[PDB]
Amino acid sequence: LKEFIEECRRVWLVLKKPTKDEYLAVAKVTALGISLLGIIGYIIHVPATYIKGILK
Amino acid sequence: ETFSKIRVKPEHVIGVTVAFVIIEAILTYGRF
Amino acid sequence: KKLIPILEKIPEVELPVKEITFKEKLKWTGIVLVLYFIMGCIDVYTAGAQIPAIFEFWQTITASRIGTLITLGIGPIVTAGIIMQLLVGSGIIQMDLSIPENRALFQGCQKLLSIIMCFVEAVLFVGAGAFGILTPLLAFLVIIQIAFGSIILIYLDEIVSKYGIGSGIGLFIAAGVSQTIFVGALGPEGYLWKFLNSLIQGVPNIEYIAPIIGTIIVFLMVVYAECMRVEIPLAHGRIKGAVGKYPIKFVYVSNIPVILAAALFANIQLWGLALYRMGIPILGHYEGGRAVDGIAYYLSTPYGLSSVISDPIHAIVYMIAMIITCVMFGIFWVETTGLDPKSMAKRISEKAIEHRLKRYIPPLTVMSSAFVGFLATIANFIGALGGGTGVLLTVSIVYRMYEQLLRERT
Repeated sequence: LKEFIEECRRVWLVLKKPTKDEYLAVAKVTALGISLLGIIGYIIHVPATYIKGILK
Repeated sequence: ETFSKIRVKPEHVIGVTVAFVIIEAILTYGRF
Repeated sequence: KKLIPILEKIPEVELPVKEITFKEKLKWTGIVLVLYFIMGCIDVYTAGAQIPAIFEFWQTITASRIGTLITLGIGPIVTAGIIMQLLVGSGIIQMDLSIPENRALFQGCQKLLSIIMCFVEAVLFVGAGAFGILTPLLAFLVIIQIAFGSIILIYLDEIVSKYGIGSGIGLFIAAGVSQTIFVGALGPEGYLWKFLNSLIQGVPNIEYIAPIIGTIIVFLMVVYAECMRVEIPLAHGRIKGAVGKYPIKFVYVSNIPVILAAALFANIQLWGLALYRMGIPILGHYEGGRAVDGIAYYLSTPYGLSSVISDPIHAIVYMIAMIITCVMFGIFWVETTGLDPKSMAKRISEKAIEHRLKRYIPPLTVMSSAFVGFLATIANFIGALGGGTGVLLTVSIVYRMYEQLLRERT
């Protein structure tokens, strides 16, 4: 009933703050990817939209 | 693993898809 | 097992004949990505060029783009997941799941339920009037198209899952969001461009840069959570100094609970809007937009630009539901996957370890879900170009993909 709320505090204390060195790591890898996907989806969407509308 | 008795090749799937896109592209944007 | 005849009936991409080089896994991934993108450019066939705005909610979770070939994106698949998880997960269905027989059925039964939901959600979608003119034929026609685009997505999913990097559900969600952020920022109607003009006319209409800000905020915030770890000590009480610490990712339960919930919620609004303008407004009452009453009301999410401070009551109740739900799905997930102590043991004498895990795994599970659930809601409160829950899922999806590039780098 409350033993749980306890074990939580335990792990809650084992929370190692992120090394700014690591943060930037994951930050640059993810952001970089979102751009990869994003750029691609843009290269397709924009021109197709341009068209669908110019013809319409 | 699976119980399916019918395995289809990846390229097949891609194909069908391409078919579907082309046919639909025509249907809708065929009007000139 | 009384479904086995059916399972055999369903087609299933061939596992690769032999191993595939990362180079290929990519090319494969690439193609499915591009196909996915092209599919979102084709509208469904409807002699009548028209659609009642859009349910500003179904898309983000679903990787969909309503009014097109992928109008139901991944909805079907996930929705299916929601079910299988509830049933099995809780206990309403017994399954060891460590034995093939079980998985085979489980996995395959989800694969079937998903193919079903394709039309189910397609019917539901058309019914809810995502289109309007219900001419029985054109209506049947659309359902058909709609449903089939999703069936494809189910299979493309499998291709990535066997010949590519990551999964389909993942790729699609990310891909959708990422594209959105980029087109809505640098597209021809790009907020970012709009804002600039205002920075040259001395009349900065914040409303053009605010969302891009949110995106940035939510981003950094979500990345952070993706960096949090738990350091398990290893002070082998042998000699003095023979100490160490094995840090493990904090979001043990992962982010899956966020999709599963956000999905369930979204489904609830679809089904509700459906039962509303059909007959019994059970789950709620909707109007010129969505539901402003009912459970459906209390499961909606206000955002897409900034932080709304009109009805904070909705927020507190919503956040409660989000958190609990996330935890629910969190638990089930950890159970059905293999993140439970019982199983973990085998991998890592038995009960020795097993019982010890049983000491800590459970609390990490609930703590994780709860955390992300919170993180989800706050992300939504802030609002952001992409979705917040979207940027949320995306950040993590992208990352986990990268990791798999490494373990596949070897």
